[PDB]
Amino acid sequence: GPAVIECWFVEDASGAKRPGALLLEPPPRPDLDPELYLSVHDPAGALQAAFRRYPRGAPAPHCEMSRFVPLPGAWLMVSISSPVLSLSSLLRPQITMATVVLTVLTHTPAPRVRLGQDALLDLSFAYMPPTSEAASSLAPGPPPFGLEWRRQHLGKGHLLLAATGQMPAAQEGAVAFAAWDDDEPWGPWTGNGTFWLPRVQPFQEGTYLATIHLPYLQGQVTLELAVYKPPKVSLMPATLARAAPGEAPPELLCLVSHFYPSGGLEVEWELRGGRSQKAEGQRWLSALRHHSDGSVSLSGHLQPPPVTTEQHGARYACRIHHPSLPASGRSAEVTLEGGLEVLF
Amino acid sequence: GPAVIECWFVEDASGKGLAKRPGALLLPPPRPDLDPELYLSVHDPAGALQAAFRRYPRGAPAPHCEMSRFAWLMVSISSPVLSLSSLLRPQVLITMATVVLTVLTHTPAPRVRLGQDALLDLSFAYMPPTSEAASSLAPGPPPFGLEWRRQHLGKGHLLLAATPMPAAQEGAVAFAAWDDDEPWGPWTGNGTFWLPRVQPFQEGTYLATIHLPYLQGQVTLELAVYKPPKVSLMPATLARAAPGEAPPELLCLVSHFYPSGGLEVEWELRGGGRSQKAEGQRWLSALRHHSDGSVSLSGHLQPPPVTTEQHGARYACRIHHPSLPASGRSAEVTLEGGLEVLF
Amino acid sequence: QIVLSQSPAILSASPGEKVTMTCRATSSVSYIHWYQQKPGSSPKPWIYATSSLTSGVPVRFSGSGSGTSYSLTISRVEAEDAATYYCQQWSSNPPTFGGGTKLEIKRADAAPTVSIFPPSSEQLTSGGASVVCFLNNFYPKDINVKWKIDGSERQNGVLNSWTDQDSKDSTYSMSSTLTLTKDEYERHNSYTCEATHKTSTSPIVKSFNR
Amino acid sequence: QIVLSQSPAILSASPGEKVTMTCRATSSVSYIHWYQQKPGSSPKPWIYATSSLTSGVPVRFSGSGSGTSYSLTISRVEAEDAATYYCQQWSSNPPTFGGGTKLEIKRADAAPTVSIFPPSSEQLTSGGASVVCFLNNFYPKDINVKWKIDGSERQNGVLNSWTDQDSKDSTYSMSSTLTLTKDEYERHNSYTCEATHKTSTSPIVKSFNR
Amino acid sequence: DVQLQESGPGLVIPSQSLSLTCTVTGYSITTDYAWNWIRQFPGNRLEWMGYISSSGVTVYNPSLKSRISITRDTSKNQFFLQLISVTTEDTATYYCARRGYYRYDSIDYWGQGTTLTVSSAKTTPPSVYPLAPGSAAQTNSMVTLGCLVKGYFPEPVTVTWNSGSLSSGVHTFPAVLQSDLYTLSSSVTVPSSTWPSETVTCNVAHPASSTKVDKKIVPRD
Amino acid sequence: DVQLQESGPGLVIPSQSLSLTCTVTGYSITTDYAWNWIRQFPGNRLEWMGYISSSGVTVYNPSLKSRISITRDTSKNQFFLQLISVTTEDTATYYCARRGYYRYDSIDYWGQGTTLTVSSAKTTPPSVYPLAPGSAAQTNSMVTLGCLVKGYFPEPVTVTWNSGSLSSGVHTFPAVLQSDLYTLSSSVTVPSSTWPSETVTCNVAHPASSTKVDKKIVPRD
Ligand SMILES: *[C@@H]1O[C@H](CO)[C@@H](O)[C@H](O)[C@H]1NC(C)=O
Ligand SMILES: *[C@@H]1O[C@H](CO)[C@@H](O)[C@H](O)[C@H]1NC(C)=O
Repeated sequence: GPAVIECWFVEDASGAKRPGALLLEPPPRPDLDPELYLSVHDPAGALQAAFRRYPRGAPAPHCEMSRFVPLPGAWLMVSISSPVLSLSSLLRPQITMATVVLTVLTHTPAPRVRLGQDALLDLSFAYMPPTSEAASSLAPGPPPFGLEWRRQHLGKGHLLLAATGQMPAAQEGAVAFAAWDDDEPWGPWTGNGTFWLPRVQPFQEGTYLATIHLPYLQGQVTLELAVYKPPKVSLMPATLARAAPGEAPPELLCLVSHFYPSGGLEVEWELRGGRSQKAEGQRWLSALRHHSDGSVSLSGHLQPPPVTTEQHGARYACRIHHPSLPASGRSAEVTLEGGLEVLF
Repeated sequence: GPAVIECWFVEDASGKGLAKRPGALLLPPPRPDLDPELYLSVHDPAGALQAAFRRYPRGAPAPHCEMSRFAWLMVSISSPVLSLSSLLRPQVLITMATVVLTVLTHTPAPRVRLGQDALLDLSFAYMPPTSEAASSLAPGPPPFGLEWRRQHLGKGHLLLAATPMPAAQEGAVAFAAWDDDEPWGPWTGNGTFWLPRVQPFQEGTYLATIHLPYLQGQVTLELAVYKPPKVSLMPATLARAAPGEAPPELLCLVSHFYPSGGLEVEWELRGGGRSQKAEGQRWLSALRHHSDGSVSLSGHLQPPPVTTEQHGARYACRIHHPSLPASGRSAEVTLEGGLEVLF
Repeated sequence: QIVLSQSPAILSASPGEKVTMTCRATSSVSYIHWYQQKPGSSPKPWIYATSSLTSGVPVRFSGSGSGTSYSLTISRVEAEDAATYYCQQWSSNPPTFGGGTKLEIKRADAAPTVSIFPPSSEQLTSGGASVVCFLNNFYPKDINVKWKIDGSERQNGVLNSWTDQDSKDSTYSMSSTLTLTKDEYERHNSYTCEATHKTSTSPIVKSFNR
Repeated sequence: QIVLSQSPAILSASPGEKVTMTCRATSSVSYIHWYQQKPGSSPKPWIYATSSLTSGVPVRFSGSGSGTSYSLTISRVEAEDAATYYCQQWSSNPPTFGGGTKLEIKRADAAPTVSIFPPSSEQLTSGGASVVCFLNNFYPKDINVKWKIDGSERQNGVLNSWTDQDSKDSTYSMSSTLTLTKDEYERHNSYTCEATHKTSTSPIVKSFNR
Repeated sequence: DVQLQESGPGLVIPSQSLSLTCTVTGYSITTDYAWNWIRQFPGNRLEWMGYISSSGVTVYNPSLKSRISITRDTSKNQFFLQLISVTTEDTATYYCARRGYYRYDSIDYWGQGTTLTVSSAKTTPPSVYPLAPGSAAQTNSMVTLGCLVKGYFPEPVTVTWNSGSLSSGVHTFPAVLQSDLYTLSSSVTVPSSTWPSETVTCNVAHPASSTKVDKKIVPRD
Repeated sequence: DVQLQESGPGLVIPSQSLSLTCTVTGYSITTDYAWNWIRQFPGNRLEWMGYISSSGVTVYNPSLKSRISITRDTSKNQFFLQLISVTTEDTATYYCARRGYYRYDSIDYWGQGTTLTVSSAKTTPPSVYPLAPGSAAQTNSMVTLGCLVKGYFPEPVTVTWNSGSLSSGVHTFPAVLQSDLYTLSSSVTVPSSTWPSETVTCNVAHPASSTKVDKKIVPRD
C-alpha cells in the first residue's frame, strides 16, 4: 500500500482544521509544520499491516486527528475511515516522531446480512504498554479489557452486548466474543473481538459503535450494517370479486412478496413468443404493504391488448430489478394456454 | 503418633473462670464421659492436622488441646514440638466436622544464640468451600497476607508482612508462597520469618497471622536469646584503699552473657584431696551492660593464707547458668611460683 | 499447557496376564484420573485420585504414581477389558488428556463364517444393485477379500468395513460390499466373495444370478 | 512451564561447514533468543528476537523459526565459534532455557607435546610428592596416560583433567598428576610418563630420581 | 441418578454457528459441580472446551476463548454450548460432563454424546434394503441375515433388530463414504428353525433428516 | 559502558542463608529494565530465579517463591539475592542480568559469575609448589614450566603468569576434588633462551582464604 497518509487535525473544542501528514532522511514536503506531520512507529504491527494488506491501487482513505485526554505527555487520536477498513489509533510523541499505543481495526465496515440470518461483526486490536505498566506489575501479562457494542438509533445510543465480575447486558440475543491472542507476560498484545447477532431483522440495521475499554484508554470503531432480501415474484391474471369476464379489461398482476430494501424496485413487462418484445398496454404499480417481518410487498398491474391468434403459445412475463438481485433480475411468466379466452 | 486426641472444650462469657468439659478428636469407639456434641470425627482434606500427628514423635506425651467457639470450632493444640491452630465447620451420635484452615509451627519456642539469625518457620493449609470455586473465573489459590508481630505491653509491633512488603523492620524478611497454584482442591503453603543478628531487645512473643478472605489464622512463638559467658580467674585487689591493707582476694570474671538471672558463682579448692569448696568472704559485683545487650560480672573470694600443704593445689570458680551445660564452666589459677607468695 | 503422554499406545495380552500402561506428565501433577472408553460410547470414569476405583470397576484394576509419572495396572486381563484408556489431569488452566492406550486382546486363531447376499427387490426398483458379503468372527485381524467375476478381481466400485473387537468373542468381523449398476448387474452371472486368512487357503462362497 | 529442547547434544563440524542447530518448544512462543557460552565465561547474548543479531555477532550467524520450532544456523563454522549455545524463551511465568548444544570443531589430528615435572623441593618438606605430566595441544581428544613407576604400572593415585578446547588451535590439553606420599616415594627411582594417541604410538618422557 | 443428555442438530454449514444443549436430570445445575463441554475428534483426541460454574462464571480453554460461549437455563436445568464460525476442523463428538471443584474430583458423569459434522452436505434420508440368502444356498442349522443402509449423510444412524429383542449375534459395521453419502450394513445370526416363522425385522432410525423405517426380511424365491 | 558485577561469599554452610549482591555501573536500576538472578548448576543447566523491577516490584520463580528474596539499594545502585535455608543442591555459579519489558527483548547484559559452594566446608589455604624441568632434560628450543596449586577448599583460585604479561602458551587445567580438597595445575611455555633470563613467576590467589602468593620458578640444584 501507501507509505504516506494525508490527513487533517481538528480541534474538538471549537466555536478549525489544519493539514497534516502521517509517515508509516524522509520525504520532506515543507507544507506542514512539525506538530501535525507525524512519523509513526507501530511496534505492535497492527497499523503497518493494515496498509500492507491494503488493496493495490485503492483510493486514499479519509482520516482525522484529535487531542485525546485520558480520563476514568500529549496524545493524538487518529481515526481512519474507508470502504476497505475502519481504524482508530492512539499515538504518543516524545517531522515529529510518535509511537502507537492502542489500535482498533475492522476490515468489514459495511457488512451486508440477509434477512433472517446471523450477522457476524469482526474487529481486532493491539496494545503496546509503557514500561511503567510492566515495571509496576506483579506477575505481568495482558491487561483486562472491556468490549462494548452499541447501535445508534439516529439520536440515541443502545447497548447490545458487552464482554465482561458480572455487569453486562445482553439484548436481542446478541453475544460478544473477545480474547487476546496469547497470555505472554511481555511485549505488545493483539486480540480478536467479534459480535454475533441472531436472525437479523431490518430494525437492527444502521451504525454500530464498538468500544474497547483499556484501564485508562478508549478505542472506538464504526460499522454500517445493511440488510437485504430478494423478493418472491408471481404472475396471475383476472380481476375483481364477483365480476363477469370482460366487464373489466383483462388484467395481469405481478405480485412481489417479502423483500426488504423497499427501494429501486423496477417492474417490467415483456412478451416472449417470433423472438421477444417489450409488452404493450397500460401499466402501473400498487402501493407498498408494510409487513411485520420488516419486508414489504407490491403489485404491478398490466392491461394488455386483446390476445391475437399470432400470440398463441406466447407468454407474458414480468421482469424485476432490485439491489437485492443480480443484474439479470427475477422473472415470472404466464403462458397463453387454455387461459387466453379470458384476455380475448 | 497418637490415633485419638483428648481435649477440653472451654467456655468464657460468664467471667467466673474458664468452664470446661471433656472432649476428644477422632482422626468409632463409644465415649460416654464425653457429650456427643464434643466428640468430633474430624475430616481433614488438606491433611495438615492429620499429618502433624502421623509424623508425631513416637512415645511422645499427649499434647494439650482445647476447642473454643470461633458453630465454628477452633482447635488449639500446644506442645514443645508443635503449636497448631485449626478451624472446624459442622454440618452413639458423633458430630461430624471438617477442617477448613490449619496454621501450624514446629518451632514454638525457638532458642537463638545472640548475634545469629533466627528462622521462624510455619505452614498452613486451606480447604475452600464450593462457593469460592464456583465464583472464580480463572480459578486458583487465593491471595493471602502473612503478617509478623512481636508482642509486648505498649503497642502492637508489625515487623514484616507478605506483599498484598510494606513493612520490613529491623532488617527482617518475610517468605510465603503456596505449594502450587493448581485451580482446584485444598492448597498448602509455607511461611518463614528471618531475623538477622538477633539482639536481646528482639526477645518476646511473636504472633503470625494468615490473612485469607474472610478467614483468620494465628500461632504464637516464644523467641529466647542466650549467650554462654566466658570464664576466667586471676588475682586482683581494691583500688581506692590503703597500700597493702586489703587482703589478696581472687577475681572470677564472667564475660559477655545475656540472661542476667540464674547465674551463680561458686568456689572450690582442687588438690583430704581435691573436693574442697573454698572458704572465706565472697561477694558479687554489679552487671556491666554492653552495647549488644549482654552483661558481664566479677566474682571475688578472699581465701585464707595458703599453707605449705595446699602447695600444688589450685583455686577455681565454677559458673552455672541456664545457657550452660549441667557441669557449667570452670576456670582455675595455680598456686605455684609467684602465686604462692601472693596468697 | 501440561502435556500427557501414554507409552504403550497399543498393548496385546492373553486373558490372564498382568499388564501396565503409563502416563507421564510434563510437569508435576497432584492427581491423574483414568477413563475407559469402548468404541461408540462415552468414556467411563474408571479411577479418580490416582488410585481410587470408581464404583462398579472390578478390583483387578489399580492405579499408582506420583508427581510426574503415573500408571494403571490390570492384575489379570479380561476379554471385557478390550478398550482404550485415557489419563487426564487438571493441575493447569486447560485440563488435558493423553493420546490413549488401546488394550488389544490376544486369542486363539479362528476362521471366519462367510455369507453372501443378492441385491434386494426394493434396490433394483431404484436403479442400483449392491451385493454384500459378511465375514464374521475371526481373530487374525488381517484379511483380504477379492471379488472375482469369472476370474478377474473387479475393483473401482467396492468398499469394506471392520469391527473393532468383540468384548466376549475377542474377535473381529468384516463386511465387503460391491456396488454395481443395474445395466452391469444383470449382464453377468457369477458373483464370488473370496477370502484370505491365516487358517486355510481358498475358502470361497458364491451366488448365481440365474 | 514451557520446556525447550535442543536437537543434538553435541554438533561436530569442520571449519568452513554450514551446520544448523534447532530448538523445539512444548508450547507456542513468540520469540526465541540464543546465547553463546564459552567455558569459564558468561553466557553472551548472541541472537535476540529469533532472527536479529546482537551488536558484535559475526554476520555468518542467523536464526529462524516460528511457533514451536526454531533454529540457529552458521553459514561457515570457524574455530572461534567453538562454544555451547542455549535457546531461551519468556512466554510463560518462568522463562526457561534449553539444555544446550556444544559445537565441537573437527580438525586435523595433531600430536601432543609431553612434559614431565618432578616433585617440588618445598613439597617434600611437607610430607608429600606429586609428579606432574602435561599433554599439550592435541585435537583427537581421546588420549591415554600410562604411569610407569620404575617398571610396573601405577593404577592407583592418578588424577587428571582436560581443557574444553581452544578458540584458536581447536586442540585440547591434558594434565595427569600422579600423587604419592613422601614415605612411599623414595623407595623407587625411575618415573616414566607414557602417552598413547591416534597420531603415532608411544611418546615417553621420564625422570631419574636425582 | 444425575444423567446428562446432549441435544444437537448433527450438521452445520461452514462459517455458521452451532448450538448444542445439555439437559441434566436428577440434579440441579445450580447447587454444585462445574458443568463442562468436551469433544473428541476423529482419531480419538479429547479436548476440554469450557464450563459454566453452577453460579454463572464461564471458564474457557485459552485456544477457544475468541470463539466459544457457554450459557445455562436455570428454569429448565439446561446449559448450552455455542461455537462461532466453525470449520472442517470442528467436526467431532461433543460431550457435556460434570466435574467437582476439588483436585481429587474427576469428571464423574458424562453424556451420551452427539455426533456433529461440518460440510456443504444437503442431508438425505437413507434407503434401507433387506438382505436374504440365495434360494440355492447350502443349509446350515444357523442362518445369518442383515439389512443394508445407504443413501444418507448427516452423521449417525442406529440399527435395532426386533426393536431390541435380538441382541446377541448382532454385528453392525461402521459406515463408509462414497461421495457425499454414508453407507453401512448390519448383520444378525439366528437359528434356522426360528426363521421364516416369526418376524426378524430390521428397524432403522436416522435423526437430522428425521426418519425411522422398518424392513422385514422374507423371500428370495 | 554498562556492566554488572556479582559479589559475595563463595561458601555457605548448609541450612544457613546466602546473600549475593550485584553492582551495576553505567546505568541506574531505577530508569528501565528488569534486574534478574540466573544460576547455572553443575551440568550447565540454567535456571531463572527472579527479578526486581525498576519500581521495586518483585517477581519470582514459582519453585523458589517460598525461599527467595530479591531486594535493592538505589543509593549504591545495587540489588541483592537472598536464598534462605540453602542445601547442597544450591551449589552453582550465580549470574545477575538485565532484560527489558517486551517479548522481543533478550537478556542483553550479564555478570561475570560467582561460584557458590554449600557443605560443612572447613576452608583451607592452598599450597603452591613450583614445577621445574628435570636435571636430565634435553632442553630443546621450547621450555615448558608450570606450578601446582594443591590443598584448598572453596573451588575458585585463579592463576596467572607474570600477572597477565605471560598470556599465550598458558594452560590452566580444571581442579579435581579429592576427599574434601581441590587441586589443579597450570602450564606455561617460553623459549629456552628466555627462562634463565628474566623472571617466570606463578601468581595464585584464593579469595575465600584471603591469600595472594607468588612463586618464582627456579631451576633445580
Ligand atoms: C483471530 O485470531 C486468529 C488467530 O489468532 C487469526 O488467525 C484471525 O485472523 C483473527 N481474526 C481476525 C478477524 O483477524
Ligand atoms: C514447605 O515446607 C515443607 C516442610 O518439610 C517442605 O517439605 C516443602 O518442600 C516446602 N514447600 C516448598 C514449596 O518448598
